[PDB]
Amino acid sequence: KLGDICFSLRYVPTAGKLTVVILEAKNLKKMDVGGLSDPYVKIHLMQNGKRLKKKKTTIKKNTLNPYYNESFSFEVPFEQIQKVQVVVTVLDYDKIGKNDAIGKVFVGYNSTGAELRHWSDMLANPRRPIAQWHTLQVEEEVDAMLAV
Repeated sequence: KLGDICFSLRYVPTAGKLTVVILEAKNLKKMDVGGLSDPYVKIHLMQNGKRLKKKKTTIKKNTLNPYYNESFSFEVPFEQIQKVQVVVTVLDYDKIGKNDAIGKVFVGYNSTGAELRHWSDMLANPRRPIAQWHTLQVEEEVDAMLAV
């Protein structure tokens, strides 16, 4: 049990605007010794194993249940939207040392389960924001699905 993340997706085909709003995470795994976590969220736009664009939220202090409500937009033309992935990672911030990922999920091309459902709902409903919860998964597994 790594925790859960809630985000919205919205796609506008004419403008080729993909919006991701990071809403909140809950039940996060504790990554600090004797503490909770200092979580933040990274969003990557990917295609064919390549990281195209990267965005990140602010960092929340001393919480396993952060609220963000931070919006991010990407330019993805309508002739490409079906071929990209959006990867959402929750990490624990440390002032010194590599920030450890808690877990991650991806939506879009090659996505599965509830992630595929969320993406399909976005595509089927132009201009409509659609919010959904997702269970975080270990990075080893998600990265293997996203690679080369």
